[PDB]
Amino acid sequence: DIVLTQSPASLAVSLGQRATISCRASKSVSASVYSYMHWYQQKPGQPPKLLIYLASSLESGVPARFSGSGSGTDFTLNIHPVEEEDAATYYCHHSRELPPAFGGGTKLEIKRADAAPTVSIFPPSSEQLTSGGASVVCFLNNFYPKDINVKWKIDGSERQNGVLNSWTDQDSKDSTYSMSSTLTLTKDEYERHNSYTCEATHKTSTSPIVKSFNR
Amino acid sequence: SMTKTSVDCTMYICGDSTECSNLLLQYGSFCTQLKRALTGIAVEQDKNTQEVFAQVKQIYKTPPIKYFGGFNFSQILPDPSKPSKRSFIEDLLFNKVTKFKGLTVLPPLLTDEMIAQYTSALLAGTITSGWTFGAGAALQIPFAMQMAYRFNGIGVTQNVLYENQKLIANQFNSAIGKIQDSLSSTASALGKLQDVVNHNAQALNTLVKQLSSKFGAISSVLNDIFSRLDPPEAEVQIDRLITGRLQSLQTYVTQQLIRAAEIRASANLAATKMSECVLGQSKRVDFCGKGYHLMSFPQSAPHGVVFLHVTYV
Amino acid sequence: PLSETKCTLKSFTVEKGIYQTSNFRVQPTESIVRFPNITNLCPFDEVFNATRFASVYAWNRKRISNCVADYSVLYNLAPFFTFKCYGVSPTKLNDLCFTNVYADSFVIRGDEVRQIAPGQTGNIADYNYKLPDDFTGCVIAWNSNKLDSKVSGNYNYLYRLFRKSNLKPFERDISTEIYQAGNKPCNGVAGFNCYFPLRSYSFRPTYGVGHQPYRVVVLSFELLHAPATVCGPKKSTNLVKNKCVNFNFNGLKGTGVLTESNKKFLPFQQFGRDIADTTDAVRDPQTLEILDITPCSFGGVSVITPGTNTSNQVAVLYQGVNCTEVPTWRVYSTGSNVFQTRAGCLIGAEYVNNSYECDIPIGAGICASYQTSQSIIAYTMSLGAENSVAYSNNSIAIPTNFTISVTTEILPV
Amino acid sequence: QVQLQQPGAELVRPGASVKLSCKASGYSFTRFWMNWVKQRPGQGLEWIGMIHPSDSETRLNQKFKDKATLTVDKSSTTAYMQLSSPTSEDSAVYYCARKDYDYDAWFAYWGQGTLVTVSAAKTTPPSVYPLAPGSAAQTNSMVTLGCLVKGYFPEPVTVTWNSGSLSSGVHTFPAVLQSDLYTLSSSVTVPSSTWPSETVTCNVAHPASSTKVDKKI
Repeated sequence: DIVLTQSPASLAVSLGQRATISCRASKSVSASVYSYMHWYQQKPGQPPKLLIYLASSLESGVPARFSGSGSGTDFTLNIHPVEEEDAATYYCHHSRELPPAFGGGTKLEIKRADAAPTVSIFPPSSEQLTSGGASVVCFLNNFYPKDINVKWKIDGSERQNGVLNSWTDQDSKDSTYSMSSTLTLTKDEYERHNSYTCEATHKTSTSPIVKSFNR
Repeated sequence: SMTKTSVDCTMYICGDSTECSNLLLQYGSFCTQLKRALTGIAVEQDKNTQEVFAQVKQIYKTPPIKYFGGFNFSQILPDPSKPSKRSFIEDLLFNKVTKFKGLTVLPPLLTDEMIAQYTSALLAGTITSGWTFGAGAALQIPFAMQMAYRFNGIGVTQNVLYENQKLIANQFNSAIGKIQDSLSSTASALGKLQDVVNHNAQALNTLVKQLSSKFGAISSVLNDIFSRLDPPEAEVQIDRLITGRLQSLQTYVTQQLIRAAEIRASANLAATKMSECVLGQSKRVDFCGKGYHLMSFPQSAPHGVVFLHVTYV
Repeated sequence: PLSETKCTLKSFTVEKGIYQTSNFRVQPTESIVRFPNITNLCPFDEVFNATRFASVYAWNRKRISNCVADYSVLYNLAPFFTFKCYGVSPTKLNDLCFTNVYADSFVIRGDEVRQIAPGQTGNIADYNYKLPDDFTGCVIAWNSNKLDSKVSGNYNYLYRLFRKSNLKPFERDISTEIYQAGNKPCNGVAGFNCYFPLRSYSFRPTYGVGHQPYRVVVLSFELLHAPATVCGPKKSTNLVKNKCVNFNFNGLKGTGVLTESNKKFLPFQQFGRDIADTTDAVRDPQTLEILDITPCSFGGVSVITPGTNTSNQVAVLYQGVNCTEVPTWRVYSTGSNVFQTRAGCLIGAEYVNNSYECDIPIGAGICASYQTSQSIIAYTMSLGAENSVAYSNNSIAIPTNFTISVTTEILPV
Repeated sequence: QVQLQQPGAELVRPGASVKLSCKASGYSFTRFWMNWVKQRPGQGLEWIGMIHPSDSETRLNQKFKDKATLTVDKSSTTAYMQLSSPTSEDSAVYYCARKDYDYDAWFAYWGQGTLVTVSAAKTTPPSVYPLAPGSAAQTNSMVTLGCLVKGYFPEPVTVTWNSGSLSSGVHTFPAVLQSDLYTLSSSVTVPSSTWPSETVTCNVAHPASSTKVDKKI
């Protein structure tokens, strides 16, 4: 069949500009006047929706900022003006050759100004200490870009053992990122240590943000 | 041989409708005779390939060390380097000779690779084993007295053969090369086999052009008759259209049976020259070629055997 | 397939050989009718329900197109005196498609209504209204004698008896010129050798059934001269692609699949034809979109069996059809006996790598036989034994032992 | 309104067979065709197969031969998909889609989605613990709280804030697989007028084991 390849993998377009994402085909999909290409937008946790059919037309219910063009094996996806709710995966599909194939996908992000993260570290509850465990969990929210580092130092000694990180997708309203870190230790290691220091390394702050508590 | 065909009455006459299939069974055995006649052609086309192409059931091959006595036999022998077994003359012979209605072209039983293996078995006994392999087991005959048998049959003593061995080797090797130079330019010598294709080209294009004709009906499409007329009124117009399509099949099958009587009359003359001229020496005049007969070289073609007649003039 | 061999041959016993049985039947599943969305009704009730009509010399010719109509209230529901049709089935009028209809409103008395048919001869049938042999349509009549008649006679409509030559059909005569029989000039009035061509109707309630007035509207249908307009409210469904189904496209039928179209076509093209002069390609009526038509149900059924005194095992030969995509017998289509030949897929036979002498031929070098807990096997036909003999100048073979062989040849007389 | 319905999550061991359900309504079942769309995260969409439901004839991918078996039910208007011996690479998100055919074939309608996790693990009810800071430095006017959800299987789990009372200022974090268990955390930021007035609790609903855990912060 026809193998579709989209380039690049990720694209960051600021608000007010025009995005161009190409879906390239190995063979010509043009036949019977109207070639064969569809554009699909899929949000995380959501099913995809129908947007552009036969590349010159627009589906009802889809707003007019989503459009496409191109002929032959080179097609363009013209999205303008870019809005903060437009961040999702873009897919392309051909019905021309049997069996049909699906595209590789392209993720679109919105490039805005950088922001400083909010660092808060939570001591574990007494219900976990009844069971014998402890979890020291530090929250880092509201920061751009996604490159960040979380340093765990127990009583002045850095320990990276038992660190679990979870990063999310871009928010619709805030257009920022969030990352949490979980440090799990036993109750016998909880009483022998006191200071738990949650550090954050971001490009906006030269000095790291120190947020800690005392037992 | 000719092209084996088979014609169904169901897809040709009817447009896949329930009204046409119910009125076809009232005519009875009209398509019983036509399917058995085209079956009886296709059995006899495979019997023409058995009596002509394969004279003997034993396959003979050439030795790897080849001393031919001053002759170049490499143009009539097949090429082992090619995946198909083909000689240098038959490469020129193959290139000069070139649906949805239920019309099916039957494939032949005997493939062209298996025809040339009947050809290379008979040319291996003609060069080496001589005239004796068609009767009993094959005898080993050396080349110097092999040509003396062909001269003693026409009344020439052995004094003529042994002194002329430089002169015969110049005349015979130039005579085979004039056959290859004639077939590379003039294509009308193979046009007797091209008329076999062109008689089947107009016959298969006969039944295609009859379906566009109305044959007296108001329309030539069976979906445009029964839907555009009453079911009492459609039984007149459909039964005129099937009877016009039955007469188009009666012109086709009768033409194929008369051409089967012509092509089996030529195959009996082809199998006579494979038996008499190729396998032994014949004294006949203007049968094995013009002049005194020496030998014969068969060469396989599409739908026939190209004969090479070596004569004494 | 043993029982399908006996049904074609019409015999109780089956001998040893390959026999031809039947062909493939692909049953259609769904039905596709594509019709464009028209919200306009046809105004056929303007010419039918009007009080005042025109006469036979000049009628009211109205063109009805680009709408939808209902023929159930005209035909099925029938408060009409006479409905007649000629070239079109009157039952299927709501089904079939035509381009345009020309309604001719005229009133003819009941003695003269027998000349309305194709190829007649009469007073109205020659010099007034002709129906040609290729005319296509229907005749609708209704009894106006309880409304349009008059006691003293109705002089509002007049008709032409006389004309110099035969009038061409679908043409109105408005000419007031007096017919001149002789060489005397008429000067616009009747007289010696002058006849007055346009006379008046006989309509009275006191006469018999021959003088009763009938309102007669004859419809004219045109088939396949243009894409259709009026049609009818049949059905509208979505397309089904890559499946063998029944087609109905703007009244034109067919059976096949829908595939893509790589060829450049005219924008006004309704459909197109192949080398066999049947429809290989069609345009959608609703929007301008083109899908090809490739027909279905191709290929035969061939069986390979020994005699009935040997075994019941029957090998099935498919002809010219690739078996990767796939008669009601599904048991031998399971696989693992499948061998691919040039003629098609051979099922029910185990392919072997040896080379023997066979009995039942198939084709293309592949031949079958019955060999040994025994089953039908297929292989390549042997040419006989291979002998390699060395040849030299110094060797000769002279036979020292003789025998006498007696053969038998049979030639019919 | 034609809407395709699928269950949320299915659990199956490797070597066994799993069956999925796609329910069609609002339109006739034999008039369309059914397509199955496989979504693995980070790879993109993959195409499983396409079946005519009236004839029960299947069209499958070349790589996906003998893994999937497509059958339909015309009486209940519900299409099925049966997988045979899934692997660790076969864990993905499955969709079903109705293809409306006029000229080019688009994808008109979609299902709710089904996440199939292939593993030999057993369903574990979650252990939910609250997260409180315990003190304040009075440098901010709003209060940050959180919950901790650990020791559960299969993912996803439903984590709501006060039975879905606060729809703004919340964050949902993905789960990390450790020792055949999942762990995710969540956060909220509430103003200082709300926090003595209302009590923020951790409402976690596990759909697989049908166990709701209510822990107050």
